[PDB]
Amino acid sequence: STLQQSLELKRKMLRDKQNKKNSGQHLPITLPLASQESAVVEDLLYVLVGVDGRYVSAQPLAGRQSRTFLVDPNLDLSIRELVHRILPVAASYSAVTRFIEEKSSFEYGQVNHALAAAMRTLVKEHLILVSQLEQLHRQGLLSLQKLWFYIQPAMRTMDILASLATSVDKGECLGGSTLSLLHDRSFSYTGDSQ
Amino acid sequence: AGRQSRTFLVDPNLDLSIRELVHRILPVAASYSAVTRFIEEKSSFEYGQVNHALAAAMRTLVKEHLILVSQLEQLHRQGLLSLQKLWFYIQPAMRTMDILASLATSVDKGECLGGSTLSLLHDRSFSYTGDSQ
Amino acid sequence: ITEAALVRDILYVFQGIDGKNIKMNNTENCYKVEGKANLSRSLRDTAVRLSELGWLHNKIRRYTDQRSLDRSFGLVGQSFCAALHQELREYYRLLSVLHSQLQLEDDQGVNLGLESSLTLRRLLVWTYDPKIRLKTLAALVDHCQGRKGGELASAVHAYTKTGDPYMRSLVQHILSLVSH
Amino acid sequence: FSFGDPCGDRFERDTRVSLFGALVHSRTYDMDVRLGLPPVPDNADLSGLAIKVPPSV
Repeated sequence: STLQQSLELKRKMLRDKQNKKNSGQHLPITLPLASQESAVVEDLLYVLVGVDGRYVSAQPLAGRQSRTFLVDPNLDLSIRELVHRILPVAASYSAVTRFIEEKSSFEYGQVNHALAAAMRTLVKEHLILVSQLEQLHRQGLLSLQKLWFYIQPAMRTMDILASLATSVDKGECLGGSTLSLLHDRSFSYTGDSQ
Repeated sequence: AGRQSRTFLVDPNLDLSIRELVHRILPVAASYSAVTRFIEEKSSFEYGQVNHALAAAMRTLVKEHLILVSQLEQLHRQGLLSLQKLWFYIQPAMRTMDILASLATSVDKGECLGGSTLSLLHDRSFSYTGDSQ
Repeated sequence: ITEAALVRDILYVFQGIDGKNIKMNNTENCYKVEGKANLSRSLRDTAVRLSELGWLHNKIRRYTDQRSLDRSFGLVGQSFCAALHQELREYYRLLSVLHSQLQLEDDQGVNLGLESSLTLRRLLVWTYDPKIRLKTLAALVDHCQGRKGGELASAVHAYTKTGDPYMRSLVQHILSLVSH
Repeated sequence: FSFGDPCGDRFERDTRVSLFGALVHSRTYDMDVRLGLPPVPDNADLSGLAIKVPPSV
């Protein structure tokens, strides 16, 4: 999981930065359509928290990839395709949250820790949004088309975050290399104001 | 039984989590009862001016504890008191009362009197070097 | 299993008490949900998440009990134990506040599909940052395990460099208190 | 005998209003506050769900 890679990055950053940081501060140590929709809402609300649903279960993550899910084959093809389109957002969220929670450790240095902390804060805002959508579903205010529409921006944000995480992990960017990677990513998001 | 902390019998049919919370709180009440017994006994004129003054200060602190408890009782009567809020509010009070009771029990074991009592008080004040309150 | 019973069990686990349907699994050092079939796998994962907090609470309380009795910790050790107890008191205040909010949600009785309703997912979100704080404190305790006096002071100075700004501020305050 | 009011230290103050960091988007001095989350934006079904960026202030 992204958490294991981020923790390894933390240990590496701690050693390299300690050699770099002359400052003596040591790092801290058959279902009805409505019933199918309801079951899928429960599964998605679990997947957004990284929990397998009753009808939608997560597949094991192979490498630094987004989490894959197993969907019941008996779901509507249109529903199944919408689920597979939205599930990428929850997988990206889970990977970003794991990386954020691990690399926010002092061993990763203030730059990587702050980057992970910011990712965690944005994941928290996303989770707040998702909880409000879950409430709307409990209120009956969440439709499948409304769900798809609401997750589309969340899907794009999560996909951008997952692409950034995978780029940082492939480049093993740390410190000044991490700052260079951040600059390059900021140039890569020239078309995405958010 | 003897110079032991007061023990309580709780109805066995209480929730296990509730029973454990009750048993966690009951130590504060046992300390309070022991402290009150010590204060009331050593408050006799026979105990000398130093021990009498110590008992008077303990009585003042017991009065403050009773005031707090009465306000919490009012909140419960108001329906405003939850078990977790009570536990949180009493935790610092529980620690303070436990420290005071431990000091009282140490003084009682040492039978400290006068200058020996003052030395024991100084040593206890040093024992609270880590506890600013 | 009603959601309210799970809420009660999770609030007890935050206090280190086994719930009616969630009991401490000593093998996992976490509260385990009783094997009644009707628990959702998502609900099970949420219970595990809360039991991580209960495990941290129990670890902190074990440490506090182990060190409050050790006179040999010295004035610096006593100050460190006092700081740990103070942080535990703040944590217990937070847990009490969360319990009171859950009680307010229970008292209102309405499954209001409003964004403000206390859901198990909303509870998990609201405790995520507290969970991170508690995880940081437990890792610090583990790294500081067995250290006292100047070794504790050295560990505290090392702990001031935490990357989490909230953790960094907390560790700075703890360092200042232990250095006092 | 009380958990002292975190009026003094900014770190302590934030801990208290965040309940030791438990609160995410809210701060409170009131112990009897019913915890609510921000409502779902009306455009979420229209514009999707945006990641809320904390204000720079």
